[PDB]
Amino acid sequence: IETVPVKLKPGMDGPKVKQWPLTEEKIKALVEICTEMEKEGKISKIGPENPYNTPVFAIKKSTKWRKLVDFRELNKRTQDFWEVQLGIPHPAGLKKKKSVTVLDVGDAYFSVPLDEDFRKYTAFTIPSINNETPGIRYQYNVLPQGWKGSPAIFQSSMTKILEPFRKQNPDIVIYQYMDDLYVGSDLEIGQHRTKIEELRQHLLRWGLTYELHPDKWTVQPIVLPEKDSWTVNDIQKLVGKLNWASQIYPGIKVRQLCKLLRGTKALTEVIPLTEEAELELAENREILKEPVHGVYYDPSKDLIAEIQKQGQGQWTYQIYQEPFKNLKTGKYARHTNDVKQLTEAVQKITTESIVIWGKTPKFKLPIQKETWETWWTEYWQATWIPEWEFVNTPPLVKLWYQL
Amino acid sequence: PISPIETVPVKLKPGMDGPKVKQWPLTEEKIKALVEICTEMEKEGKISKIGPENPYNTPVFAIKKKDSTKWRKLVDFRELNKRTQDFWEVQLGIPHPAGLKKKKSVTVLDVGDAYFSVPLDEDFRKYTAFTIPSINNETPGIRYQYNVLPQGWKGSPAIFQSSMTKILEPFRKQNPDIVIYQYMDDLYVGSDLEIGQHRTKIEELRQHLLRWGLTTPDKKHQKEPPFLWMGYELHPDKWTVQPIVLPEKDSWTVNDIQKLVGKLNWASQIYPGIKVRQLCKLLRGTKALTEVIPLTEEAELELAENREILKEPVHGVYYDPSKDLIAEIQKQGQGQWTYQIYQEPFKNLKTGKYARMRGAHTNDVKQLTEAVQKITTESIVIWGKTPKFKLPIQKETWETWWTEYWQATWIPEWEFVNTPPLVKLWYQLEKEPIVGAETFYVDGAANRETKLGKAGYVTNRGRQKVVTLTDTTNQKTELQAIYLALQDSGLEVNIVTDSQYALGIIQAQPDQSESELVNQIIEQLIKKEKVYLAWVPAHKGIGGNEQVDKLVS
Ligand SMILES: Cc1cc(C#N)cc(C(=O)c2c(C(C)C)c(=O)[nH]c(=O)n2Cc2cc(N)nc(F)c2)c1
Ligand SMILES: [Cl-]
Repeated sequence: IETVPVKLKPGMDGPKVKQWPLTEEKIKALVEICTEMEKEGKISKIGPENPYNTPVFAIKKSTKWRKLVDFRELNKRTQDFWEVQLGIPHPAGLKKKKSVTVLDVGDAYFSVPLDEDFRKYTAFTIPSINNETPGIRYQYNVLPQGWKGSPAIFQSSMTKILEPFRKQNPDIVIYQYMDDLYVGSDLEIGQHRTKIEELRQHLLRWGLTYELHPDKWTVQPIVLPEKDSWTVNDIQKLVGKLNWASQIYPGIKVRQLCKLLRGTKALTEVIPLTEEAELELAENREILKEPVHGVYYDPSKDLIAEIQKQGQGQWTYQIYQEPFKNLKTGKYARHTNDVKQLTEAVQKITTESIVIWGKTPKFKLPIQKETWETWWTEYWQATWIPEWEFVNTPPLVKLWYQL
Repeated sequence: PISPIETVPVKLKPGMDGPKVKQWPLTEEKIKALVEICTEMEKEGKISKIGPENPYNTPVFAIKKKDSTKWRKLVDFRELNKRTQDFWEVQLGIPHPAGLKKKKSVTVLDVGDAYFSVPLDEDFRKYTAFTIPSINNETPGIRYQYNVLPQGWKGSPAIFQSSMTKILEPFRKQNPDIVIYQYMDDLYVGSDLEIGQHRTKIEELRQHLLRWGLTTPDKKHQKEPPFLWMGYELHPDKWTVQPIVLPEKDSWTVNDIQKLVGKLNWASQIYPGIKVRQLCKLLRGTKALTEVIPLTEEAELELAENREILKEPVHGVYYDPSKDLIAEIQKQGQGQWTYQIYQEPFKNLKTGKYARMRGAHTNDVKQLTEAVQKITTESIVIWGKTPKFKLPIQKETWETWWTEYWQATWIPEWEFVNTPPLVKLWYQLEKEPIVGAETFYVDGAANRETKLGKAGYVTNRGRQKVVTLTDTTNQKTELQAIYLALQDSGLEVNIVTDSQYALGIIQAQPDQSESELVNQIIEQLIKKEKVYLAWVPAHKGIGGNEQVDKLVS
């Protein structure tokens, strides 16, 4: 097959990211896997004249170790190729479907040759314990999993594979993102699962051996309590929370309510609700129930996700592009392992973003950098990796998105 | 010899051409020394003489070897190196003795003339051209180019290492039972064969190496145990750091104290309990290395305690892959933590130290957690797995912290061990307002140009008060106003602030701070029976917030 010429974005050089230390069991699983891939010609050992590197990890799906390459830098540095030059259009109808199934089709890439001149940029290293030896160095000979270039290049072949099935089912939406296919229909869950089975058979002829419910997706509205008697402290928390909301939702009003907070009162004192405060309150509940008037997705802009730890295995999140301009808010709940729970929430929030916008967010994670770096791999199950940074949650924000 | 191994293809940086620097004219004795050196290298094939067209050039020099009458050829590859491609890193991390398995028998081999025993990419040799100038530079010089890896060229260490690795590979496949560590131009080789069948396997290895152009010391010339390697002393069943001598001096300079701290830091790998806080404190400030620093009393106490620890020699043991690793941590005092890692109590594989602060304000629970994370990482590096921890903190204390703190946090399998001082939380804030506890509405404000400040409070019992602060930031006054309310209130108090800043700091339950204020607030929060902290939006006309906002201005 004829390779597609690939080019880095102008000026900038390839990835030079350091390999993270790996446990012995993961190093062994990677050696096994790469020894096998090498025999099959998918990768080749390289010399020191290749200065690039990207990190690799082992994840365990199933009781089978799998290789995960962290192509975040390469993807960032080749962004002209997979986004503007080629690039898969994202369907707005996908998020509308009653059911969306995610199928892994990463195996497909291993049969397409990679541009000879681009191969050096896919260099990665298997480390050794206590630096007994130099790492084992490899680069790719075929479209690698995890590179955003791979689906971009395999795009026109995927279209042929899917054409009979699309023609036969015009009301099914199929979208490719990185290594996965997203398949949405409005069918009853039995006919839906049957169609996925059929799709698998189509894929199976070309060497490609869970269910979302986007309808069930709705805002996690900032909730104002319904209370029996209100204390000064309670009214204060209310104003605080509505004060925050008014940064986001037009039409939020606070006047009638904090009229109640007059003079210097003991925090536990009971204060009766004004006919007006109660209307204002209710009128605010109306507004919080709905989407944010004035906020729209700008496809030229990165997505950001903030996560808050709420205790009792509950986590709240917001997605926006400019701060406080929420495109979406939600929650994930239910381990007494914080890192494990955070990992799950990140993957779930990422998955939603792909379906909604065909883009992955950069996460602001409420956790020590080193803690996350050591541990996230133990639980990660996806075949992509979002960008993340590490942040200390403002104690206020956590409170205002409480449930 | 020059290895018959295939060459590594090498190129210059994408926009660049090879060097073309001008040979300085040299004295006659230097010209003579170079001719003699180059002729001998030419005979072994290390270099080949050339004439133009080759346009490239790198300057050569000759230096007199020590007091001796031997000459050495120095090549200044500064330019060629700027113009040479980047290579992947040679070897990122060096072996730690604590991570070695025990070996019945071991041999140390160093490759002779390592670089000169490995061939240079044929296409690249021309860029290494240099010129021995003629006497006073009158006639055309004698021009050579390298056929082997030049000393001081950018690519040599990486290409050598990869050549040794390609060469060693076949011997590794056929000999899994045998260990070979590569470090620079050394090999360290070990088995659990008795001396006989080992000396024999070594010879196979030397011979394999010779087939490939690499010469090594014979039995007679191989170093003997113990090995002094990289600051360490390696023996058949223990290791330690090389002997450490702490100088006695009447007066210490900046440079003496830096060197002392370096030695102590090196010693802390295996000597438990070394401390350097009070010695590093001295290093604070701006001074010349020559300047004498009077030892504070605490520094002097610390040097003595260190002195006693070093008095008797200590050693570590090697790693047994079939046993778990246990890690123990102890609080040593003000921000200082020490740890030991053993598999059999209490024969340490190694020890270590942790001090770093993470911010201006922390508590002991956070710090302990950071030390656990740091030890976990080092343990994965050295042994390829995480240790089981024994921590001086009650399970209940840790779970009370984990549940209520806003950051995700987590430590692997651990157990409590009663080794005081134990780590605890020294106060907890109320989760609800306190009935019958006076409510203080506090505020602070500073004028941006003046730096004048007013901190105050109004209470629901009609108390009021404001003090004036000089040269204070708008956020220092917010802390003052809270301190003020703490020191005028009862054992139970509700405090209402509009400072997210102040709230953030207090809500994290600090037990130590770089701030005097925060440290005074803390000693107050400990005294109390109950404290509840609420936050309100500033300037919304809320409650008593307006009243105290008005008094400060
Ligand atoms: C990094 C380095 C550097 C140098 C050097 N120079 C020597 C060694 C070793 O010998 C060594 C090795 C080698 C094979 C990597 C090992 O696997 N395990 C081990 O315990 N040792 C120490 C030792 C063992 C022994 N029986 N007698 C001694 F005296 C020392 C290691
Ligand atoms: Cl769902």
